[PDB]
Amino acid sequence: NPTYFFTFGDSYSQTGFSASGTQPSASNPMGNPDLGIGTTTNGPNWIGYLTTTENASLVLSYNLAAGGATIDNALVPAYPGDLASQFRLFEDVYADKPASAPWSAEDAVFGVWIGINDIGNAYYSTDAETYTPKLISRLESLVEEVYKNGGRKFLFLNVPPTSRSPLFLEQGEEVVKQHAEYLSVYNENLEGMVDDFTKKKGDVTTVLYDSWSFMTKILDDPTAYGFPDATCINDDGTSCIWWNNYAPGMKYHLLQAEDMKPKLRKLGGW
Repeated sequence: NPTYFFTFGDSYSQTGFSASGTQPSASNPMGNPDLGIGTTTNGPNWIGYLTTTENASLVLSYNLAAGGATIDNALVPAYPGDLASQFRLFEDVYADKPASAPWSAEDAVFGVWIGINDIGNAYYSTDAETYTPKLISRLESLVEEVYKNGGRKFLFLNVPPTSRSPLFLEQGEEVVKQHAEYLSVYNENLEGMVDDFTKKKGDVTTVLYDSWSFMTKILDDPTAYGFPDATCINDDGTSCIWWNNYAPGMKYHLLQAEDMKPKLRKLGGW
């Protein structure tokens, strides 16, 4: 009795899963590639950990996240594999509940972690109060596609403090500040949308995971989590918070997955 975990997002979530590669099964929950390959962490990322380490029951991972993704290239563009295109791949391959992935409302969880790149590309050129509602509205319309397919259990991660990634720190404290203020407005509107959606539908189970506060705790007191500082980069994924200048390593991702577990109990696989 598996949980079908369909995930959507950007480089913080990518694993290199192909819809034509080996598909998930009880013996191989990630499908492809091997657990620990294809990430920006030097090992498993939060999805790998949630599926194989923090799981309370069988979780099958269909990870449609793509590197550098924004929500919709008609708003803030970046790469072909925007969130809209990930939802289109879902519609093309999995939405009709094929025998390979015979999901139902009671056992499918749809996880979305998006916004890092929308904010990173638009924080200095747009007005957060009027522009982030347009991004959030497009996210909501994509979620509504999955709802119309019969999805009822949803996990949303808010945007973590990428303002404090080396990539932004090196741009100056006033740039960190401008980015952070924009991001805070985005995350507030994300919470408002998830709350409104949950109340309006009435038959969904939703989790909004506050990755921002969790990562911020670690950035504020890194040595309490086994990190020497909050700024170093190391591609071993464990010596520093940061695997490269913009994405955190596998140690961070495991700490986050462990923090997430209790909050995901209501979703069915944890």
